[PDB]
Amino acid sequence: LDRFSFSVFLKEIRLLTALALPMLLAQVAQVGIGFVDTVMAGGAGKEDLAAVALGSSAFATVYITFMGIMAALNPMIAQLYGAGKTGEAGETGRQGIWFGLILGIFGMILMWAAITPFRNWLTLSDYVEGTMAQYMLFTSLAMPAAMVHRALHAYASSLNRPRLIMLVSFAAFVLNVPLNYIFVYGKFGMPALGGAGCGVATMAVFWFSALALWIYIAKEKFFRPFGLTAKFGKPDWAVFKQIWKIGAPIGLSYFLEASAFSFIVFLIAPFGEDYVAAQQVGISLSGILYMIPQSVGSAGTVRIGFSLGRREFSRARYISGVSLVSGWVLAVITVLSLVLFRSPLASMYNDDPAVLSIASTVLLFAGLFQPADFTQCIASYALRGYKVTKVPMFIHAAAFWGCGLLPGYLLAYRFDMGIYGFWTALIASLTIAAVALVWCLEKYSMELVKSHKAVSSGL
Amino acid sequence: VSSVPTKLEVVAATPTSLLISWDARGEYVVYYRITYGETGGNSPVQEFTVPGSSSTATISGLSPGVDYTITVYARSYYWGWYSPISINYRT
Ligand SMILES: CCNc1cc2oc3c/c(=[NH+]/CC)c(C)cc-3c(-c3ccccc3C(=O)OCC)c2cc1C
Repeated sequence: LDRFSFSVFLKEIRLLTALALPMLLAQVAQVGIGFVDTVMAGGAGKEDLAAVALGSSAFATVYITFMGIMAALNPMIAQLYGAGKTGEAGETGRQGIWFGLILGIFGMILMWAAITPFRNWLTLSDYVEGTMAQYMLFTSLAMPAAMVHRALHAYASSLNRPRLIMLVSFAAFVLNVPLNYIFVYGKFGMPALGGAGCGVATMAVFWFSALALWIYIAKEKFFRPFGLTAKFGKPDWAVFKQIWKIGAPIGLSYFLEASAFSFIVFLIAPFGEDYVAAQQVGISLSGILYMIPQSVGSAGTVRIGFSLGRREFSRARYISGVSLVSGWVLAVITVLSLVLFRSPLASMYNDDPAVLSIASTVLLFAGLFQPADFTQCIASYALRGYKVTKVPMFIHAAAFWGCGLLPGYLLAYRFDMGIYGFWTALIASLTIAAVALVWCLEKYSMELVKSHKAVSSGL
Repeated sequence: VSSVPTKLEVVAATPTSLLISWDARGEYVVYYRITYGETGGNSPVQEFTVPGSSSTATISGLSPGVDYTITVYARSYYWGWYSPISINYRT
């Protein structure tokens, strides 16, 4: 009847020195990849009707979705950095790299099926189809999601002090941009197929960054145990089936932002059109530098599950706080440069072709949801991220869609100039997470009382 | 001449039986006897006994939610006892 989210603030003693700061260069090697994209958004500008994103962001559906599963070992493997064998911890790293290759060949297979956007029911440039050499970014770049899960099962095994990935997913991107075009139209290379061939380039570099795992059983002791990855243990082998209900819970919960896909791209669908399909140089600028935000926790997620093995019970979940809060400093000290600043005279026609002469009723949610969500997932990559607990964190987001279902058709009927108006209970559906989660992260840093079953020792 | 197998932890039970996972940095010359009873004083004592760096093991936890106190034992150099340490935290 008042506080069923327990003793709030306690996530503080003298932890001013929580240095989950390499867990920034885990998501700055993720700007590193975030940003090839634009170099082939405006790389396949050379081709005009190479709007290509037309598959390339309907591919990375069964990337980021399946990817959910995969980066769901982030605890699995950091938490057994409080065990000993990086190669039993690693015979997961392997057992999954089998997964990231095995579910990798479903990206790579459900991608096969995928190719039938020969379908129609609503609005132009989201059904239309004249010439589709999308045909081939659909495969030439959907034939990759095999190697490309294994190429994430990488930093799904940099859950233990490295980002040898900021090394590569940089000289991965650089490698691709030469490459990128030598297919769109190129040299010696297969120079022709260029609208797909920006992605035969992209996908070619997934496979190169695939062996920028292989090449980092290099700096110290092993995470190489690629002895036959096989499973079989009863009817079917876990440490794999175990990956299962960290995976489901996250993918099907990356189907949060997977209908924050069909809400957002179905309210350009009334006669809303113009500056309402400018809700994408808008919310693609959520995405843009929401990625370094959000994903400190989707990296901090180690330094919690890790310090669970290394049995520092909430000497970790009472860093889950002073990590919740530290880019929650930047949550607000850059929710300011969002409702404030614009897309001004340096915005040309890049990641989405529309800049000059449209409204800032697009900054009107660069606050609404903006830091009242910033973290309301980094509280998940710290829950899940710490524990089992995406188990129905899954059902965390069965509201951050089904609660903002009706403030879906509650802009199109709006009280105010409610361009941010179905961003109603999709900022209030979406700060019923200031609760749901960070309620189980005080039901939860309250299980490391129950678990901390001897409060201190002898000496 | 020293101090105890100096960690404490029983994480949880399997609400009948319990996990006891404590310090053991090596062993010594090597060995653990672990005491076994409530804190009731009545219900006599029993003994698990283990090897290596393994005060990190698990009990037969018979009786229900009942308070239970159980110490571990160091053994060393001298076939004697390098000190003992207990927590009481039951089911
Ligand atoms: C840095 C990420 N950048 C992104 C850039 C994008 O640019 C797009 C341009 C387009 N114009 C071609 C003329 C169309 C039609 C869709 C686009 C999507 C898109 C398309 C279909 C369904 C969903 C999305 C989608 O994911 O929307 C999120 C904003 C998209 C997605 C992401 C993630």
